[PDB]
Amino acid sequence: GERKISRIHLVSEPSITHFLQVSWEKTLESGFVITLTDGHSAWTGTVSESEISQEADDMAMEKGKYVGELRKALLSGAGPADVYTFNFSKESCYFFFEKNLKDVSFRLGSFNLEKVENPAEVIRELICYCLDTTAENQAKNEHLQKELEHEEGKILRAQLEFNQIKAEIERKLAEKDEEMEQAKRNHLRVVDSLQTSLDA
Amino acid sequence: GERKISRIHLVSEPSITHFLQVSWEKTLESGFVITLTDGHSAWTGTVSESEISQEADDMAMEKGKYVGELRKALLSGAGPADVYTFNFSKESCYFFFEKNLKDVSFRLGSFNLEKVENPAEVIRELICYCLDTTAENQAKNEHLQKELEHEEGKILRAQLEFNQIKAEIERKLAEKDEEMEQAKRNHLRVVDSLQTSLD
Repeated sequence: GERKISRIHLVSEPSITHFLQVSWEKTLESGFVITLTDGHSAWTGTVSESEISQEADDMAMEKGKYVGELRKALLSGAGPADVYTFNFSKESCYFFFEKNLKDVSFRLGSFNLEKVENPAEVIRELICYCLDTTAENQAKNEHLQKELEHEEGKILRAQLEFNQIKAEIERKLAEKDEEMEQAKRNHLRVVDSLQTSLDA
Repeated sequence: GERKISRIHLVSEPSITHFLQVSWEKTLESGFVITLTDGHSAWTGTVSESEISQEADDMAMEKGKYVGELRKALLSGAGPADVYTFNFSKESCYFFFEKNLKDVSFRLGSFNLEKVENPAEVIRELICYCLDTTAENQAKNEHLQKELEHEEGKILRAQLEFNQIKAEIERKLAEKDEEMEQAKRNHLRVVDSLQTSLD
């Protein structure tokens, strides 16, 4: 499975940072879990393939493009001119969000979150995922850095060796010219003998 | 400012993962802030250099080695067989940790932590820092993959260009051979012309 954790600011509580965790399998379009935490409580709702189709329809937007909009608002892919506002009432537990443009905002989704009974568990799992991902990446990055240095060396030595082989082969060019010069000189000797005989 | 967030399990609650957040500047030896959280409550204390020195002194341990054990236990660098356990009372807020060996334990250090009155703010700050760290490491992974790709390309390029340069020099070498040959034929004509011009 996959996830994305984002920092958002809620309209009703812009004072502070809420964390949004969206997890799914293979594609967002086949449904996803969305979790919201303020570091003390957490709210979780699932969103089904049907509910995504339904919101795409209730909006007169093509399903593909709409899923794109969800990727940009809830995950990544958001260009820098993309601005979203996020709303969540801790009373009704309705979560909705909008895309701000050059004219007005238009809503993109309305999901129902349910307050979870053990927030601390959810928060702990989130943090463990961050630390695990960080440790794996650090390990892979140190290894890649070993691969870079080794390649840097392989390059220097291969170049050295290539230039020695080239310097060796290009000498046989000089040797060929010296041979041809000696053969020419010898030919002139031969002809000279025959012509000295012929001029008498 | 430097930070380190580790996962630990308290002997008091083995089922639950707790987070030790240690923050300091330059070295632990100059003191540090330590924070413990279970994702709901948070407890914080500060340790001064004096307290660190006093700890090493009371243990009859050489200062630098004591600081090394603090690094192993609270941060990173713990060898494959180094075992540290952590004990914390939520009622008393007394926190200590021991080094465990085959056949003997010994206490390494104790702090009196104090329950913070807004844990959710501390936990949010901590999560923000982990999200930053993760995104930075992921970005560095992408960059490093691209840079390796590029260097491998350089190696391949040099090899294939060398191959082609070598084949070229060896076409020059055979060029000079066709030249040698037709010179031979000319030489034969000139000599046979003179030789019949004799007879």
